[PDB]
Amino acid sequence: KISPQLLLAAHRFLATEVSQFSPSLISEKILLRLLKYPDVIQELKFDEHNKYYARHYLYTRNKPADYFILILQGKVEVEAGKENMKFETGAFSYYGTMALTSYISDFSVRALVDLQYIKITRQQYQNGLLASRMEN
Repeated sequence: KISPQLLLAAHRFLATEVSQFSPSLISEKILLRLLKYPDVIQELKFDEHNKYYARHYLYTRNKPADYFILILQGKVEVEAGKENMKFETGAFSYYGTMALTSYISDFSVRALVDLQYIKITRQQYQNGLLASRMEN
């Protein structure tokens, strides 16, 4: 289970250091409502026997994805490139930011270790923006 300190810090960092989620674009109370919505936080269990599997890919190469994810915990790698280069990244690295706007994914995000991430859909994002336009 994710601790409240991690969730709140993810709210802070996500609000300030990410373009689409800035408090002017989406109000703070409604960002918390969007994070608190069910299925926004998802946990993945790593299978050691089958390291490469369809479940381990959070983003698949050249296939569509409509949502933005910010990784709170675990270790992950990105396989994207023309040469198929691979980089290792860790907690609080966000992927799929412009997929929220009105997306074939060139980047491949695969789970290296047990990770805990948040998934924010384009529908959730735009609807949350509309609710943010409500006085708040």
